[PDB]
Amino acid sequence: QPWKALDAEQALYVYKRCYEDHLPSGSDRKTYMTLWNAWRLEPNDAITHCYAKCVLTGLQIYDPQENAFKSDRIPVQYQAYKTITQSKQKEVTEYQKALAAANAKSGSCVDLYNAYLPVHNRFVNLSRQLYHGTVEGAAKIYAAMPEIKQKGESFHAYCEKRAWKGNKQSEWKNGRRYKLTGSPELKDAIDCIFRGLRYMDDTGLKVDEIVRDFNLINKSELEPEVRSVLASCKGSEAYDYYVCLVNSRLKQHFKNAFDFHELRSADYAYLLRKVYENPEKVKEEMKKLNTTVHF
Ligand SMILES: CCCCC[C@H](O)/C=C/[C@@H]1[C@@H](C/C=C\CCCC(=O)O)[C@H]2CO[C@@H]1C2
Repeated sequence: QPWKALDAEQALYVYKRCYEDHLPSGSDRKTYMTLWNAWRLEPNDAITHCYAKCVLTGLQIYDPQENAFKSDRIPVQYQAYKTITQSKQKEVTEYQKALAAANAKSGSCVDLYNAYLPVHNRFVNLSRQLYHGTVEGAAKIYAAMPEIKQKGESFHAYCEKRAWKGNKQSEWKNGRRYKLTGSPELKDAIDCIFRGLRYMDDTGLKVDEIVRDFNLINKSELEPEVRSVLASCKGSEAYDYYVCLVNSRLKQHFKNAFDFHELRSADYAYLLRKVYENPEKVKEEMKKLNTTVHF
């Protein structure tokens, strides 16, 4: 419309969310992590199959609505960062062409894994350059693009810096709080944060993503209330939903969920090996990073 290439933060988000949703828990976690960290699509089982589908979908190599491998997106991804990656146009074309040969069949995890596997095995190194899948390569993207949220920087802090960039002091100068001012700066910060946390995107509200954050603080029983508060919220701007949550009977639980996601948004690896403890632990962890926490 046309398709927009993914930056280093967008790619890192895809990888970490797919780890969160597909890694097993307990003793088997490390086995899969070691292989996937090495960009090995192994072992050949349904855990890996659906992990692969997750990443292909998130990187938008596979489109679930068309049930199609989107070959022409590969050169777009390449072109957007070619002066940084130095990937070769010849290889990019070959990767594109290999994807054009791929048969998605039913679109199931295994069908996508089976189709993509030889393409992956042939073009793994190139794919890691194009889709910001190396530490060194991603670092070059961040260095060239200071307007991308960095590792170690929370979305709340990144967004604060862009919302209050004039003469007016940040409302969060002594630390972020939940004071509702309705200021244009606060509304901007909250839109930026809601988009960064994937609460909202170009298609609007994701009720399930806000619910996920309550589940992550062990408040699964609040799901119907979370849904009700969002549903009854008049207004469709990020700030409107934020006000609805903050002024509801969910207030403290929302603060805890949102603060935990602040931490997680600063450290995309947080959950990959660590679970929610309590609000005090979250605050201590945030002090180590570039966040909006009170010192
Ligand atoms: C279709 C799936 C192909 C395989 C993808 C692969 O398993 C990607 C793994 C990611 C890897 C990507 C590597 C480097 C990205 C930059 C990391 C950084 O800036 O510290 C590691 C981070 O997130 C997981 C962990």
